[PDB]
Amino acid sequence: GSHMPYKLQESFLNTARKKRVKVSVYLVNGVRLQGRIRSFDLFTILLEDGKQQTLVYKHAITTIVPHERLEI
Amino acid sequence: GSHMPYKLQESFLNTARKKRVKVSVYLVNGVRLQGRIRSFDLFTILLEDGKQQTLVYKHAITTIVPHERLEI
Amino acid sequence: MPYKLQESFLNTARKKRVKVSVYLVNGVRLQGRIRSFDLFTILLEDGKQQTLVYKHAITTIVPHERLEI
Amino acid sequence: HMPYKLQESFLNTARKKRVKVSVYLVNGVRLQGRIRSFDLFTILLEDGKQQTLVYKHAITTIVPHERLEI
Amino acid sequence: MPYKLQESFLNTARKKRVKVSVYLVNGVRLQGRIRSFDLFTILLEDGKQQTLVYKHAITTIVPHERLEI
Amino acid sequence: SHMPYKLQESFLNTARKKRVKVSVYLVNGVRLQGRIRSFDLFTILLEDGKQQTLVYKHAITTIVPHERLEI
Ligand SMILES: [Cl-]
Repeated sequence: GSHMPYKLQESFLNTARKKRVKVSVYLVNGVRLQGRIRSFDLFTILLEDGKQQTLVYKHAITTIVPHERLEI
Repeated sequence: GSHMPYKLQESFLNTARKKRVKVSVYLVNGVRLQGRIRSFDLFTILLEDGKQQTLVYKHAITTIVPHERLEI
Repeated sequence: MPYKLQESFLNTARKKRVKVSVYLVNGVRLQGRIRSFDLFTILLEDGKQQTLVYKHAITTIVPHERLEI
Repeated sequence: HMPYKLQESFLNTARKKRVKVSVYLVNGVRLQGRIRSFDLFTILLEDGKQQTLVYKHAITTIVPHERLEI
Repeated sequence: MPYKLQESFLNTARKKRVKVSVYLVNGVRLQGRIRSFDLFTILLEDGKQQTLVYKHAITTIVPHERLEI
Repeated sequence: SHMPYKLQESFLNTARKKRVKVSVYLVNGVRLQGRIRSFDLFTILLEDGKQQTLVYKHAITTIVPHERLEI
């Protein structure tokens, strides 16, 4: 079909978001963030860990590892 | 459906700007900037801390953490 | 064709279920099989664990078997 | 409609006012000088006699040594 | 002609089968011959081992013989 | 004095035509040295004696000419 350049990334993020799965978000400098994905757009992800919000730039992420299996 | 590619990033930055909330801006090299968001555009953010202005390139940011909760 | 090599490499590793090492800019080495990929990301699987990898963080991908691309 | 409004105003004001700046790089190096020119991807810094072409992709922050009226 | 130099350099090294050193942003040095390339990746071969290299991770490519570009 | 467009192109082309030695500093602290033989949108070809080096611009932090450039 047509070009869908975000099909995997969008499905992964939306599934983690909708299922409220805790994720580890690893950054290029080795820092590991932890929380749930509250929202995301083209270039950013909003992580929530308790009462703390963190806006994460995707360009700084190496990997996202869910703490439960996602049925993507 | 509809997706807006900047809605999260713009709402986060604009709410912190309008509410004058102090933020920590973490950089790829581990440096942590602190201040208030005075302005922003597609690729840069203008931080203010006391009398000092800093132009930050978004490509160097890993995360932004607000010091108060943002109602987004 | 801007993606002819990259797409052929990733798809062959995916279809043949070949283990790969994915080396990152910071020296971390991931290991697993490529389950899926799109323009900017690759889904790795290692046993039960899934990992979404951003291509911008990858330096090299090394297959554990020879790929007939 | 104005994706560069802040970046251009900041760089152009520093350039026109000949304000000394610190340009911090991703690897921690701190350049110093005045902005002589800039384009989409680069900034030309002058520190006395020496010219340096800086790639914006390597910059983390620019800190002016005097307040910029922007 | 945004790729005139890059394409000529990579194609000449590929066609002449010249060994190259590919230096990465983190200081790792890969070695091999360029088997193929596209817009964003290079396929390096060192004997039996294939490595897909993302160009965004490369700092420099140094050929081990002079290329008549 | 201001090239809000074409600064990079003018700088690189002036160093190339004048055969000025440059230091090319990389993101990881490595300093390359040579003359710019050619360049395109994303790469620069450095020459240092008999050795050619293709440099990706995305890895460069700064380029410092060893003589003043009249851009
Ligand atoms: Cl898509």
